[PDB]
Amino acid sequence: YEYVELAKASLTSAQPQHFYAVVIDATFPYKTNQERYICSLKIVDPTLYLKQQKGAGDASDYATLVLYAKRFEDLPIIHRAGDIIRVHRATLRLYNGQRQFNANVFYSSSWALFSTDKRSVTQEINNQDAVSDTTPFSFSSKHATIEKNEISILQNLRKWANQYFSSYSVISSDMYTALNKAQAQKGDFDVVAKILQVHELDEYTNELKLKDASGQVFYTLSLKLKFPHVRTGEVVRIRSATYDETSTQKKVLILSHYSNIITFIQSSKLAKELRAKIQDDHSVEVASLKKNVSLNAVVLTEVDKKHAALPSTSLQDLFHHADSDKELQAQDTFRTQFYVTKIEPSDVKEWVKGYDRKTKKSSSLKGASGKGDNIFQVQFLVKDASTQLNNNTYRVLLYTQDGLGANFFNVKADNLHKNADARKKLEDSAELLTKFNSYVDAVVERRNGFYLIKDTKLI
Amino acid sequence: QQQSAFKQLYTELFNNEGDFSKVSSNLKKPLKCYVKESYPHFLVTDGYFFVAPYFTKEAVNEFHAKFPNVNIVDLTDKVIVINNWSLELRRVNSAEVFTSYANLEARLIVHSFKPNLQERLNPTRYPVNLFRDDEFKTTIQHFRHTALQAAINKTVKGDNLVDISKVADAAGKKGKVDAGIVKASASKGDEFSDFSFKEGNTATLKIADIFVQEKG
DNA sequence: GGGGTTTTGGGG
DNA sequence: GGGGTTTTG
DNA sequence: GGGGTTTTGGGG
Ligand SMILES: [Cl-]
Ligand code: NA
Ligand code: NA
Ligand code: NA
Ligand code: NA
Repeated sequence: YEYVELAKASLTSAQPQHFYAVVIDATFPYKTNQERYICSLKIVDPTLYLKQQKGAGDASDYATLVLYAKRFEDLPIIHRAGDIIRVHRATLRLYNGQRQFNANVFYSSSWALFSTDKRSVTQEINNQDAVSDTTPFSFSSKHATIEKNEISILQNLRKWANQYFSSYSVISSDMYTALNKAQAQKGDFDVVAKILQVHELDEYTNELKLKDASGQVFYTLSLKLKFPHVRTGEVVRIRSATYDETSTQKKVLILSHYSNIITFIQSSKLAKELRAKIQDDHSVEVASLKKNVSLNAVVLTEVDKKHAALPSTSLQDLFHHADSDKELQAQDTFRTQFYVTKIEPSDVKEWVKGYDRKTKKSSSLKGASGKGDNIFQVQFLVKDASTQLNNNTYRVLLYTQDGLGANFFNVKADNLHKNADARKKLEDSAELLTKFNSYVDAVVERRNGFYLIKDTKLI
Repeated sequence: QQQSAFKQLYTELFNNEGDFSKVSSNLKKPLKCYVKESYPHFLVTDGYFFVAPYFTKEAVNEFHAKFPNVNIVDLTDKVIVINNWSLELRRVNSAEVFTSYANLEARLIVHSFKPNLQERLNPTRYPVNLFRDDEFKTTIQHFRHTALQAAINKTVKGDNLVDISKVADAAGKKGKVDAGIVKASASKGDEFSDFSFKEGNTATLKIADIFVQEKG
């Protein structure tokens, strides 16, 4: 197999050619008819990657690859930009001024993907190591063979890919529209924003809270199965989105079956800058708190920084499998998300009880200080996406006698029968927690069959 | 101002405990909608979303009478005008009914519809399943949240709080997490169902029967 | 045998 | 090919 | 022509 560079590939020969390239953009493999699936992607390499810079404005130059197949599974799913692809038996032709490579995988063409970073997106999500630095993490057909001579090509191209992604934007300004201008577009457009929040709307859907360089905040529905690599704080490029005129309560982006959400390789200068530039926004939340009903989800809490890396666990697992699943049994501290349906006791004034550390008993302070140290003994009745349909509500405790969750309410425990200031704040907090679309992201510790909230504060 | 006639209607219905009599009167006017599909699923759009209309046996007979030269299963890409229609809520299995969400569905009951044969409609966006729209889904969730909360506040009483001694000094104490589960209501099965709205009931025709009625 | 493809009947 | 399916998340 | 396959020389 002879590999030619993008800019040098023949336009006349019309013969099948092969090549190694970097993928900077790609649509999700989509069905076109009763028998055809397509996937379009933009590719670049050392010979083709930037337009005549002078009046070009540092605009990225590229070639396009269009893979055809009879089955979805025969096409590549690109979750991240910057990775490499190797194609065999592709035909190059000019399509409206630009070099277009076509490959019928359903016939004799094949592709293979190589991770530019240590691990492929999938391997990162699954915390797996790569077989080797010459193993395709995805490829067409049943087999793929890498010849000794290829090793150099792949290694060099990886080195190039990083220099390129760290030196340029790769996804130039002309390759996407500013969210604050999205309503002016005729049809679909591309986006490049930061994922400020990933809300689990339901069993199979995620709702991303995106914010780009323009500052505008938009929401969009991202299926869990399709895009499992979405992570709050990361910067992604959305390929093909449309402005939803029907959404009145909040700015929404509609995605199509061919739309794609792509992240960037660790070296991406663009991603790096955006991760630092774009800063979390809570305007929508704050504003929504003035409305009796908010069609926007508001995460009321935040866990201690030392847990921001801890994976979440659904209530379903937390209360229905924690005693049967090998993994869940080995842990005592978990992170989860839910919405409070009811708070106990009903009387907010009883949230703080007197505690006798010797008799291990609490008591009402309606009779005053004669009950010992003051502590919070609140019992939350929660529910989440994983248990949305069942006839259950699950108890999550906030018993601060040992210090766990002591600063949850940002209100030091105190006789709520006397301290009006403390009582009012908690009462208000109670209305928020039980208000529709209010969710809690907290870290809990299992103890004698119960879960206690810890390292979690209201914001 | 909602530009999607379907989104507004269906939303108000949900926001009004499925009571079609409480929905704005200025919204019960004839519905001129483009037919996206006619078989195996009959789906119409309002220029933004698509919904599945449910035709009463009366509706089809009437149609077939006033329009003998017209097959309903062949109305794709054609436009129709629903003059007499109603809306009602129904409990369904969303895992099977794609035109629903969270085991709930708002149905468009069609009584009388005229096929404006050969009327080209204005170019619109790509119609999406109303029951897959963010806001609407959120509206439906609000509906269930309200119903669930009311149910739990009526079912859970007595401040049965876990005795603090259980979580304090739990060195030699082991327990089963399922000890934290609580019944949200008096529901018979395992799926929450304590809703107040009275599930609408109306005989409707399967899209397959109308196919046989026009081509055995 | 049968696709895609063009070899348009015939290799290994 | 900057796109439009579905044993319809 | 050349895959994967088995048809192992020959269809459309
Ligand atoms: Cl335990
Ligand atoms: Na042949
Ligand atoms: Na042939
Ligand atoms: Na053969
Ligand atoms: Na052959």
